Amino acid sequence: NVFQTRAGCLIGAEHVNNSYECDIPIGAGICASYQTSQSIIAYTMSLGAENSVAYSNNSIAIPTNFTISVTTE
Amino acid sequence: ILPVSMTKTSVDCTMYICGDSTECSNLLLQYGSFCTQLNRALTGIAVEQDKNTQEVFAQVKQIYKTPPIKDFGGFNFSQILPDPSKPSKRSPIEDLLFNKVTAQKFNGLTVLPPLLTDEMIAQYTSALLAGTITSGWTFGAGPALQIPFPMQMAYRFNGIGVTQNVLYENQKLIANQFNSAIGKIQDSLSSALGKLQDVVNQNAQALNTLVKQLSSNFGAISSVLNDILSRLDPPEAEVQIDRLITGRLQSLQTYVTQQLIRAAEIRASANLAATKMSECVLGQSKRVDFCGKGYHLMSFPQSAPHGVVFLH
Amino acid sequence: QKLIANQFNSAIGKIQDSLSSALGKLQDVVNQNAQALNTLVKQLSSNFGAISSVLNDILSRLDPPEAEVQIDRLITGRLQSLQTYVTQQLIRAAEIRASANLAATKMSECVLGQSKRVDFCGKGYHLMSFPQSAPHGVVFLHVTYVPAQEKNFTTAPAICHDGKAHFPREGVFVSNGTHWFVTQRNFYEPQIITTDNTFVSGNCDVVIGIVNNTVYDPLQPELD
Amino acid sequence: QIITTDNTFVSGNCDVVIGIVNNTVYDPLQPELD
Ligand SMILES: *[C@@H]1O[C@H](CO)[C@@H](O[C@@H]2O[C@H](CO)[C@@H](O)[C@H](O)[C@H]2NC(C)=O)[C@H](O)[C@H]1NC(C)=O
Ligand SMILES: *[C@@H]1O[C@H](CO)[C@@H](O[C@@H]2O[C@H](CO)[C@@H](O)[C@H](O)[C@H]2NC(C)=O)[C@H](O)[C@H]1NC(C)=O
Ligand SMILES: *[C@@H]1O[C@H](CO)[C@@H](O)[C@H](O)[C@H]1NC(C)=O
Ligand SMILES: *[C@@H]1O[C@H](CO)[C@@H](O)[C@H](O)[C@H]1NC(C)=O
Ligand SMILES: *[C@@H]1O[C@H](CO)[C@@H](O)[C@H](O)[C@H]1NC(C)=O
Ligand SMILES: *[C@@H]1O[C@H](CO)[C@@H](O)[C@H](O)[C@H]1NC(C)=O
Ligand SMILES: *[C@@H]1O[C@H](CO)[C@@H](O)[C@H](O)[C@H]1NC(C)=O
Ligand SMILES: *[C@@H]1O[C@H](CO)[C@@H](O)[C@H](O)[C@H]1NC(C)=O
Repeated sequence: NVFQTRAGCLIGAEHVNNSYECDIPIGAGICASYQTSQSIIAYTMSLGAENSVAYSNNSIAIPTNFTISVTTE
Repeated sequence: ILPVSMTKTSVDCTMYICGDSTECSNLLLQYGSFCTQLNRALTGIAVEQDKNTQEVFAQVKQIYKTPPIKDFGGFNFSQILPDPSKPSKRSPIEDLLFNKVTAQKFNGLTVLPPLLTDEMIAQYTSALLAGTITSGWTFGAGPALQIPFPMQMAYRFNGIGVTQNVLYENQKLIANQFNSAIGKIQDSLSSALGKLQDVVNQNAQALNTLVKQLSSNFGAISSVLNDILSRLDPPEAEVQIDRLITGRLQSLQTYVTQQLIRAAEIRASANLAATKMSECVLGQSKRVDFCGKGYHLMSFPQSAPHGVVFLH
Repeated sequence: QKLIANQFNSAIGKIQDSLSSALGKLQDVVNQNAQALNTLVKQLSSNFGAISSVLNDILSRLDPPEAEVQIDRLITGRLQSLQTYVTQQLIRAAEIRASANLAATKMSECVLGQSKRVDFCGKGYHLMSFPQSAPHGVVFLHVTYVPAQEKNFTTAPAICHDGKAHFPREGVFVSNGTHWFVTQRNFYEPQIITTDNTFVSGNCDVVIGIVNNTVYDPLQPELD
Repeated sequence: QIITTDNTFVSGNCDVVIGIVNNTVYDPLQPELD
C-alpha cells in the first residue's frame, strides 16, 4: 500500500524484499514493476547476476565453442 | 579525471514565476507554450543524466564477487578492493575521494535524486575490478573466465611490442614498483580536483543566480508581485505584473539554455569515458598515447561523486 | 565451415525476426521535431499579454495609431519563440553532428576494415559489419565473436626441461590432468609442445612457480 | 617466396576443406641432413 521510499512517497504499491530486473525507473536505486493475482510491486533493483568467480594461480579457462551473433546498433 | 553526470534540477514556471495569487495564473496561460518547451527540455535533461550512468558503469549485467585469495603474486590489491572493516562498499581510495570534493530548494528549485545512488556506483566499480583481476577482458566481451594476474600482465606487454620472457625474470621488481605507484597516487590525492569541481561550482552559481533574479524589479517599482497588489489595483498594476513575467521568462529561458550546453558537455564527456571504459579498462587499447602518457597496459576504475576516475 | 555458415544464417534470421516485432534512436529525433513544429502553431494562438492573438483582429476594431503597442507585443512575443526554436534546433543539430561524426568513425573502422579497438563495434570481438540504409539514420549489423562453452585446465607459466625456461609466443601451456598441450586464449586447439612455438631465454630458476615438462623435439628424429 | 616450413604449419588432416588442391613442399630441412 503505502511505502516510504528514499525518493519520496510511492503509494498504491506493496513492497517485497525480493529483487528482480526492473523496467520502469523511479530513482534512488528502487524501481516499480508488475509481477505476481498480480499487482504493482516496488522493490530494490538487481545490479546483476550474483555469482562467484573461482580465482586460482594454476587454473586457466580456454573456450572450446563459440556463437556468431549480430549486434544491432 | 572525467565526469559522467551531474545534479538533476527540475524547474517549474508556476512555482518560480507565480507566487500565491490567482492573477498570475491568468497571464501564464498566454505563455503556456513557453513552459511546454521548458518542461520538456528539463525532462530531456533528467533522462539523459540517468542514461549516461548506464553507458559507462553498466557495461556488464553480472555482479562479479571478490575472490578470497588475496595472493596475486606480490601485488597489493587492498586499496582497490572494499575492506570488510567498514559497512560501506567504498575502498580507502574511494572514501578518500568522497571527502575530497564537496536552502536551494526553498524557491521551488528542488533537486531530484538520480536513479543510481553512490552505493550502487561503488558496487559497479567493484564488480568491474573483480572481473579485471580474474578474467581481464573476456568478461566484457563474453562469458567469464579465470586467469592468474601475472599471466594477465604478460598478454598486456605483448600488445605494445614487449615479449613475455622478461616479466618472469624480475617479478619481484615490478610488483614492488606497482605498490610504490599506488602509494604515490594515494599520497598525492590526500593533499582538490578540477574536473569534478567546475561542474559543481557552475551549478551552484547558477542556482544562486536564480534566487537573485527574484530580488530584481526588471524595470518596475517593486520586485515581488505581492507588493504591488497590496498598494495598487490589478487593473492598474497589470503592466507591472507582465514586466515581471517576461523578465522571469528571459531568465528561465537562459537557465535552461545554459543547462543544455552543460548537459551536452556532460554527454560529450560520458561518451568519451564510455569509450575509455571499453578500451583501457575492458581490455588493452591498441591506440598508443590514448589512456595516458606512456604505453598503456591496464586500468583500475574507481567510483567518484558525479564522475569516474581511472588508474591506468 | 558448415558450422560458421549455419551460425551466420541463424544470426540474420534472429535479427529479422526481432526487428519485425519500434526503434528509439530513430524515433526520438522525429518526435522532438514534430512537437517543436506543433508548438510553433500553438504560439500563434496566444496573445502574449494582449487583447487578441492575431494582428488582423486588433486592426479591424482599433486604429493602428492606438493598437501600435499590441502589435509590438505580438512581434516581440513571436521573436522570443523564434529565438527559442532556432536555439533548440541548433542543439539538436549539434547532437546530430556528434552522432554523424561517431557513425563516420564507426564506418571507417567497423565497416571499412577491422577495428583494432576491442568492445567498440559492439559487445564481443568484432570481425566485420554490414551497414544498411535507414530513414534519417543508419544501422550497422556487426559480426561479433563471443564464447559459449569453456572448461577449466591447469596452466603453467614456463617449462623447465634441462635448466632453461621455455616461454610461449601466442598460446599458453594447458593440461587436463596427465598430458600437456598448448593453445591460445581464444579457442581450444590442442597442439604438441614443439620448438617452433617456444623459445629459450636465461635459466630455469627465475619463476617462483614452475613445473617439469619434456619437449617433443621435432628435429632430433629427423637427423637419424 | 618458396613454400617452406617456417611460414606454414599443420593441423588435423587434409579432408577438412570443401575445395583443396595438391601441392608439394620444398622442405628446406631434408637436403641439409644428408
Ligand atoms: C557449438 O555450438 C553449436 C550450436 O549449438 C553446435 O552446433 C549444433 O550441433 C548439434 C550436434 O552437433 C546439432 O544437432 C545442431 O544442429 C548444431 N546447431 C547448429 C546451429 O549448427 C556445435 O556442435 C557446438 N560445438 C561443440 C564442439 O560443442
Ligand atoms: C598494502 O597496502 C596497505 C596500505 O593501505 C598496507 O596496510 C598498511 O600496513 C602497514 C604495515 O603493517 C600498517 O602499519 C598500516 O597501518 C596499514 N594501513 C592500512 C590502511 O591498513 C598493507 O600492509 C599492504 N599489503 C602488503 C602485502 O604490502
Ligand atoms: C524480507 O526478508 C527479510 C529477511 O529477514 C525480512 O527481514 C524482511 O522483513 C522481509 N520483507 C518483507 C516485505 O517481507
Ligand atoms: C584428458 O585426460 C585424459 C586422462 O587419461 C586423457 O586420456 C585425455 O586425452 C585428456 N584430454 C585431451 C584432450 O588430451
Ligand atoms: C598458489 O598460491 C597458494 C597460496 O599461497 C600456494 O600454496 C600455491 O603453491 C600456489 N600455486 C602455485 C602454482 O604457485
Ligand atoms: C623437477 O621439479 C622439481 C621441483 O620444481 C625440481 O627441484 C627438479 O630439479 C626438477 N627436475 C629436473 C630434472 O629439473
Ligand atoms: C567455385 O564455385 C563454382 C560454382 O559452384 C564451382 O563450380 C567451383 O568448383 C568453385 N571453385 C572452387 C575452387 O571451389
Ligand atoms: C590430388 O587431388 C585429388 C583431388 O583433390 C585427390 O583425390 C588426390 O588424393 C590428390 N592426390 C594426393 C596424392 O593426395
